[PDB]
Amino acid sequence: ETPEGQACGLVKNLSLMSCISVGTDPMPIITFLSEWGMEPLEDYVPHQSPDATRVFVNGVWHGVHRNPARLMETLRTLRRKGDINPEVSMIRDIREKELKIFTDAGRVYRPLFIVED
Amino acid sequence: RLRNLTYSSGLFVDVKKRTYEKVFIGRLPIMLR
Amino acid sequence: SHVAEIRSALEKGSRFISTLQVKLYGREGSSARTIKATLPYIKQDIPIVIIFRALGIIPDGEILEHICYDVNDWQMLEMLKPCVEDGFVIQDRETALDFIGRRGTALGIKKEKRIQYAKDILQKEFLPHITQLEGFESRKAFFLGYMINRLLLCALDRKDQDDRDHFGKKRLDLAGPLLAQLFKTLFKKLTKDIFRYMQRTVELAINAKTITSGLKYALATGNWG
Amino acid sequence: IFVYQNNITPSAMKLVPSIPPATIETFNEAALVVNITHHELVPKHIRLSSDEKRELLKRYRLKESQLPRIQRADPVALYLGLKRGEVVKIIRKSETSGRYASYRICM
Amino acid sequence: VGQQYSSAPLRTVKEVQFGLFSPEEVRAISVAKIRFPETMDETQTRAKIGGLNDPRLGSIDRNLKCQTCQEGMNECPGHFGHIDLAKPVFHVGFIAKIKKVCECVCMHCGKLLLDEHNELMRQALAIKDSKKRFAAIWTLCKTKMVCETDVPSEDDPTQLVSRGGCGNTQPTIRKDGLKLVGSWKKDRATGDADEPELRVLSTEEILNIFKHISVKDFTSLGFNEVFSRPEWMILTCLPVPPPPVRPSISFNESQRGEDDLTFKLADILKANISLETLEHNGAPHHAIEEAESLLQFHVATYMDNDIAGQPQALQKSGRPVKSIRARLKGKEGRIRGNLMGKRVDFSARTVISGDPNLELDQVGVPKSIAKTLTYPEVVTPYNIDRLTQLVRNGPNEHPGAKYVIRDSGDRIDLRYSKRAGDIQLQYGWKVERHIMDNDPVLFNRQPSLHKMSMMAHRVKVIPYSTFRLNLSVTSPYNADFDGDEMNLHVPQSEETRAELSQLCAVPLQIVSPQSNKPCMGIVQDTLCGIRKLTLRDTFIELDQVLNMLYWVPDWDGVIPTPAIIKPKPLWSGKQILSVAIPNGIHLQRFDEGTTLLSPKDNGMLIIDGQIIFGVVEKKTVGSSNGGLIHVVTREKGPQVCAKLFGNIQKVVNFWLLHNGFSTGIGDTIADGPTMREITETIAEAKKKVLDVTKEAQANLLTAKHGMTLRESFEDNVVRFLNEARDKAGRLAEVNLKDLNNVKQMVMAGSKGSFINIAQMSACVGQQSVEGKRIAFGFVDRTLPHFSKDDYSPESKGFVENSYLRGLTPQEFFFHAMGGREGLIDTAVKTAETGYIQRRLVKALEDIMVHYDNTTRNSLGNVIQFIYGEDGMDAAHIEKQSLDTIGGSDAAFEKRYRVDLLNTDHTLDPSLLESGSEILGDLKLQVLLDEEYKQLVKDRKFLREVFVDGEANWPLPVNIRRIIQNAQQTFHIDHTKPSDLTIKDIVLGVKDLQENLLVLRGKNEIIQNAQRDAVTLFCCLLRSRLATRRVLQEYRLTKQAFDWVLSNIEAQFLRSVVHPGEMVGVLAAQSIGEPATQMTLKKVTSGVPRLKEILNVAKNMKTPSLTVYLEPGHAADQEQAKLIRSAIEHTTLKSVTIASEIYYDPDPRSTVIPEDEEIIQLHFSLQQSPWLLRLELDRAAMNDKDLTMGQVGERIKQTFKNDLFVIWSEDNDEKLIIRCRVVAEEDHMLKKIENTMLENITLRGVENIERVVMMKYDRKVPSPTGEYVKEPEWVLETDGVNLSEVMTVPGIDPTRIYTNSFIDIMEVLGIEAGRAALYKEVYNVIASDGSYVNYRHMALLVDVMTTQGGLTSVTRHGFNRSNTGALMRCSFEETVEILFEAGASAELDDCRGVSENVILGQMAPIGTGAFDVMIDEESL
Amino acid sequence: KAIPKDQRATTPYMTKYERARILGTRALQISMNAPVFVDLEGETDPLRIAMKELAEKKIPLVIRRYLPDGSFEDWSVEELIVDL
Ligand SMILES: [Mn+2]
Ligand SMILES: [Mn+2]
Ligand SMILES: [Zn+2]
Ligand SMILES: [Zn+2]
Repeated sequence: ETPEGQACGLVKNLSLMSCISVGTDPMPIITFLSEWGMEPLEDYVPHQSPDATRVFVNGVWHGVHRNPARLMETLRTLRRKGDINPEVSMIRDIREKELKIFTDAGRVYRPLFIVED
Repeated sequence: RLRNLTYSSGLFVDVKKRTYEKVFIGRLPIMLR
Repeated sequence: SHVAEIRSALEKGSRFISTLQVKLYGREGSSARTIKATLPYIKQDIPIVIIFRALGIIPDGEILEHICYDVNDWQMLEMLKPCVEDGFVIQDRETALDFIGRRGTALGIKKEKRIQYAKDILQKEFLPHITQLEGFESRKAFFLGYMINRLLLCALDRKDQDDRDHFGKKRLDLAGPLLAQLFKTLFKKLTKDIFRYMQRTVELAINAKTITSGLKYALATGNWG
Repeated sequence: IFVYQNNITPSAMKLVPSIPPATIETFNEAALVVNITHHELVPKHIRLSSDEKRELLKRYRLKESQLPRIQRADPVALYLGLKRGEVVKIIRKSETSGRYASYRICM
Repeated sequence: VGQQYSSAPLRTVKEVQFGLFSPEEVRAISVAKIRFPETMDETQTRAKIGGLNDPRLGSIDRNLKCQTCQEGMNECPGHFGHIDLAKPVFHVGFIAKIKKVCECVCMHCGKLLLDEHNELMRQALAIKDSKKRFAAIWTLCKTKMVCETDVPSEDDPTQLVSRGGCGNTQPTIRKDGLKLVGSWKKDRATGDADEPELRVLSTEEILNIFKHISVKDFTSLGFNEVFSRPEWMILTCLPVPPPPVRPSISFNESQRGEDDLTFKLADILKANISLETLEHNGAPHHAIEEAESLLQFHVATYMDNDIAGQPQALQKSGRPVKSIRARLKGKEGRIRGNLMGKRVDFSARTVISGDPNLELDQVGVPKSIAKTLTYPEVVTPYNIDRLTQLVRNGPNEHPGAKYVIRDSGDRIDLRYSKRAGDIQLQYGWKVERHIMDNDPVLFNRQPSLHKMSMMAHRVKVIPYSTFRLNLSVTSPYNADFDGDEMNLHVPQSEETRAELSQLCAVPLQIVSPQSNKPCMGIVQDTLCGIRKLTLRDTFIELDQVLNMLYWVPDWDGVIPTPAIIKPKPLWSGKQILSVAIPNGIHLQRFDEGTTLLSPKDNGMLIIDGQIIFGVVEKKTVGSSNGGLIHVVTREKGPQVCAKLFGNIQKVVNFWLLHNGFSTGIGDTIADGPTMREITETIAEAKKKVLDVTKEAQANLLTAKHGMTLRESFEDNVVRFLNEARDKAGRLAEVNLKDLNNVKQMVMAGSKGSFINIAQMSACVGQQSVEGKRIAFGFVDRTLPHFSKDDYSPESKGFVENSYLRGLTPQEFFFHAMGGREGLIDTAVKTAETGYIQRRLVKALEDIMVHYDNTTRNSLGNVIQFIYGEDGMDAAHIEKQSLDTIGGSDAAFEKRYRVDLLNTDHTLDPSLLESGSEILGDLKLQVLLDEEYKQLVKDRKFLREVFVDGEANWPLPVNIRRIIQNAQQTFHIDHTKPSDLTIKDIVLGVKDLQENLLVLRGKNEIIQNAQRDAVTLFCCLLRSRLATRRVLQEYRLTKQAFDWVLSNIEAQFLRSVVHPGEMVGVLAAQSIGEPATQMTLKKVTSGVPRLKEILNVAKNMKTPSLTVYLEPGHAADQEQAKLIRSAIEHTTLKSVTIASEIYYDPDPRSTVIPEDEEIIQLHFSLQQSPWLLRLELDRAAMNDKDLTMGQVGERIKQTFKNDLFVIWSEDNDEKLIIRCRVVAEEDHMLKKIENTMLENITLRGVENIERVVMMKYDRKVPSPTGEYVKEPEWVLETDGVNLSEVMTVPGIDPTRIYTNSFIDIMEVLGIEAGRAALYKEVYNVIASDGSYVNYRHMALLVDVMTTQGGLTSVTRHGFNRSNTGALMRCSFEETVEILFEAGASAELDDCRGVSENVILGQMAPIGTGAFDVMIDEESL
Repeated sequence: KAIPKDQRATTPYMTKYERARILGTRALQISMNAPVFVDLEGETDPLRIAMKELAEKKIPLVIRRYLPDGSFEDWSVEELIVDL
């Protein structure tokens, strides 16, 4: 569903199940992150920890975390409870040493069935 | 819709007047439902 | 040959989209390819080294550690070689802060004020979405390093340049945020109009309609920016 | 015709139009390594006598400006040593009629 | 008009000469002097004052008195006033130009600062474009600020040559609204010469400097000695427009009235007077200056309202304003508003619907629309009753009329008129009737890119709304019936009627110029139906024959005697269709396996209007070249053909209606097994792809030369997956039965191609965006449903399924991706094509074929010395076989050799009557030898032209047909000997050629031109009417033969282009229309290319050379390589593995092991300790056929001695160049290292980056004569350098081609430029299979080339491209366009359509390209 | 500028545009009851009569063909071969 010609591909339509994130406070997460072993960036030394996965949150580099998957689990599990807002988006880029969390409104998202082992 | 009106609402702020050196404040068209 | 754009803006307060570009000068094989960032209000592209110094990260070794999280990555560090040189003239935070101050200021202005101008720019304009308060200079240095990083990691044919058309990195602005843009820009005139009821009062004078008309106006047309 | 290898001093260039009406034409060796007129797309250019020229512009009743044009510096013109005002009959193989003959006046 | 008489000849403006009013003329023509800035009330005595609104100028007060020119407010053409300006003044329009001229001439002697002595100036001066010259001169002269005294001559710089002996410095002149300010200097910053002196260059200074510019100097600027002198740009003397330009709204009597120009002039006059009343009274300087700049302001504002403000104080304290620029803002924009087609009158628009029951040239007009549009018909004894009947019928009954217009031009409004039913129509009144059945109306569908989309039809009033079109008139209009509206326009005058129905009438448009074929065919149902009706298995019971028969109105009532009379009287499907066909129609065509028994009921033979064999489908009955419509049109007339569409449709449609044709999902299902073959075919490619994957993941795929692994892996995969879809698609097309409704449409020709069946039934095939498989949008994977780095077809976007089978979500989304690509640039192709077509027209708009068969533009320039090189009209050309060109020399002799002196190669006494007495006739065999040597030159000539060997070339007069008509018109029997003499043929044809006349001039040049224009048609003719041919094959008797000759001559003349032909527009819309169908190996093709080409873009997207190897070595794959390498730009960068700067201080021993052996080796039969060491890669090192020595002594000859070079030799396992500078060293080296890796040219021509070899199959004559394909290696290059590549040893420098027609021009000249440009434009038009008759592109390519250079089409000028100052008034500033036209003496030819509309005249185009006059001769 | 009856280089044949325009001009006359030259063997419609006049070589008009240089040839509709 795009209108032909001039607006073509520029005017788009939400697939039935897209909603748009409403925008959530990242305070409690950033709070949880350093509670969960995120190293503060102030206290960060790379030649010392280059295996460090860097946690971003709404774009802000908040620091670092060795052993992210154990952060990632929790982050996922929290959101899957309700304790972190469902709309909150967390992407770990394993091969980039990055874990970017997103809480800002405007992110178009859709629902999926969780397949977990 | 019929009356060509605006489905707004009274935006009432709450002011603290203090000498230093309810209150109606605008209308917000309410989005239906 | 490359550019590393952030478009940092505060989620709340007053949305200031103050773009920071981190530009790699020269194309592959132009003699001494230097990196410079482009700070807002600062009418000249500052060698990135000098920013780190103005950010309190003085010694090369330290600066490079903020950029190049890998001591063996001799290729990247070798890319920066001319940066370290490009910021050679400047060796302490104040000279650095001054260097910037001067590219943001007229020739008349006094060193302290100059430094102070560069101190406020780095604190409020440079990467404002990190922190706008004080103690967070390492927080920016690090982010700025990471920018220079990614920029070079792209320059070293080690990274694909960002897909402009990836949707995850788009946002859809809706009823909520739109009515908040105007409502910010209209409450700011209501906060301004009420200010012309103090400077102007020597001895209930509130335009309801500035906002009623303003929202109502925008929504009756499609007039936002 | 002065043929030369790499180039000439633009000073020695300003030495060319100097011995009138005698024309000095200058060909960089490289421009001559191949005869362009032997090229496929290059048709027979035939410098017309001012007498054939008179006939042309008459038979057809054309002011010189109404003829198709060729540049003084056009590689075929230069090769022919075309002097401005000189017309060339261009006999070209046509796919419509066998030959078609068009004229260009040196500009 | 103005029923009075004037003895003065009645004429039409043929030319408009634009110029500037010299102050001299401004007085000379003027009637007043105009002093008083007021009007009326002369001490109260009303009327006018000798100052304004009267002194001699136009009258008011209903008074006829007006310099004795009488007449009054409606008949007088207001006479012009005069007003002396106290001081010179810049005319606003030219302030720009004035300044600009002032920068070119010296400001003291009036001497062009740059002469014929300066070399960059003779190129500036030689330019013929008065506008472009002036610009080129100015950009050259504004540098100058010193009017040089002595100039370096054409000799020694020692030797100065004198010129204008005035040495003074010029100011740099800047503008300030109305004042030009000049600032001097005795050089820029030199001692005792600093600080400029700003002084305002006054009008009085400039005017006098302008006067000092020579007739020679200012003519080398735009200016005209006679029409526009620079001085005249400066007003001294102001024209005063009279009362018709500036009215006076006197509300009956006793009230003020004078227009807003009158007041604006009144204030000029005021300032003028107060400027005089300060010189006459004497005054200070900044008082007269102030009084000057007030005047200058008011003259300025008078013409242009866009300066330092707006003086709006004219009788109103509220302040509005009107100038003469801002008068044209309602008169350049009210003329342009009516120049853009807004007030659309006598036209009507509605949905179109198809209607198989209208004739081909009808348009069903709904009654209600018919009742709305009128035709003014003059009451005439021939029509008095009908008209009277209408007038009674009235505005509401159909065959009625809206208005009866009597002598006096009164309009009785039959609708609201107390005499509606009581009007005695008198002769000579106009009744404005409704359009009724058979009125020619012009029916057009926008966007109308195509003479064929504005055609004239006969009206046929019909019931319901919507226009109704005959289906076959459908594609000429590119119209369908899914909502298209069309405009109908009623020609209003009788000649305007005549023109429509005589030129644009739909029948006259069947064979169209655009592709020398019919452009209207039988279509959709009628096509599908006709094929069916035509099959052998189609037979018609008597009961239904009679209807079908009766349906054809042109039926003669004879029931054809059935082709089966046995058990059941039973007609062929062919037989009855054959009654739609008129007599005298023959058609032979042969397909792949047609015989005269055509098994497959293949091919086509129709004889005397009975299709003898062949299924009738698109080929025959469609719009195709040879087809039955082409034939019937040429053979029997356009109208009789047009009627044929009717018959055929009616018959076939009637037939189809009772037969029935459908299409279901069943038609789109494959044979159970075919589906397994298809599924197998696909799954057979997914291995291929998979194998190449494994192959490449292993790293075993070798990159094809100048193509990356990843680049060439995809390339393979894509082809596999296509070979698949395609072999898959064929697998279903072969299956589908001859019942298959889908295939049943496909056989017949109506909508439906292979790709369609292919995608519906077999594989949908590979999707693709930007000509690649679907790209990894997510990181290294196309959807979040695949794993990372999945390069399989399924992942990267092969739609495996048919549409019948349905698409998987991925397939669905990838299809959606490809789809969106399609629509996105279907919107691009529409938008760019839309505008190209509008540029292409504007470019060629004015080219017309004049009476001399020359083809010229508006100026009169010869573009083509004969239209499309042969003087033929493209709608009268057919593809024809030049037989002389083809087959073995052996064969050539067999057909054409008649040798009487040879019992073997003589004409056998059976062919010929006098056949025996011919044997051994020396004298004859000298004629027949003439014939044959001539046929031989011919074959030779032809092989020189069509190097290709292409036998079949669009030529006029179908000679094959004429002969086929002779053989039928005379019932020639191929049994008895012909009564021809050899002398009859041989001389007859020789005599015929002397009669084919495109050109008629009695002189030699024309007779030579004529001989050429006819050359090609003559070889066809000679090869067709060869003596053996005429007798052996044709068997023509003297009668039929004499007929064939006179027919060939008849048609040939009929084939000659008519003077009048807007051949250019034709040519532009012949190139445009098809481009408005281009909706789509790696070179830019189609509209980007077309917009690239027409644009003459020097910065092409895909610059390529195509070089051919020298004749003797074409096959040598190794020499193709050896050239490739010696051409492909090969840098050090491409051959070096790594560079390293070592500190290696001892130039003997070395801290590098692998180099100890190499310094030793360079000591057998200054230097820095810093070493630049390059490690080179053999792979690319020997690949580019390169030596260490060669790489080495290259660098060593690049860096003179400034570098000490040494290199490992070609045996050593590691290849190494070690280099030292010969201390700031480590930095000079990283520079040199770069100057090496980037700059140094090891091998090749610069700019040639990739160089691919390819085998090209080439058509070349073998020794025995016939055309044999000879494969050749052909290098194709990414990058163009045609000059340096042309010269490379071992290429065929004769054939080397680039698509950059620009470099071709620059290297090979303009004529070759044009040749190439035509090959490019044509490649664009050929790439979409489309055809456009050569002459159209020729004319485009000629127009681009006429002026010595490649002049772009896609606008070059901001004003023009070939447009008179009057024509479609462009910019909101036509004033500006006109101002320049004044200054440059623009000479308008009035060959425009607009200029002449502006003038109330018809264009000298086509029907207006000659004059009609009343003959005093006719007895 | 005029070119003598001999030395006419222009087609002896009437051009489709000329016919279009004679027929036009001629019909425009026939339509305003100006007198017809042929026998109206039935016809009521102007153009059809104009065509009949052309057909029977009875149109009394001269066509003035202008050459691009300005000179012109005159032909009499009578002279002009109508073969289109
Ligand atoms: Mn359609
Ligand atoms: Mn449509
Ligand atoms: Zn008058
Ligand atoms: Zn001078």
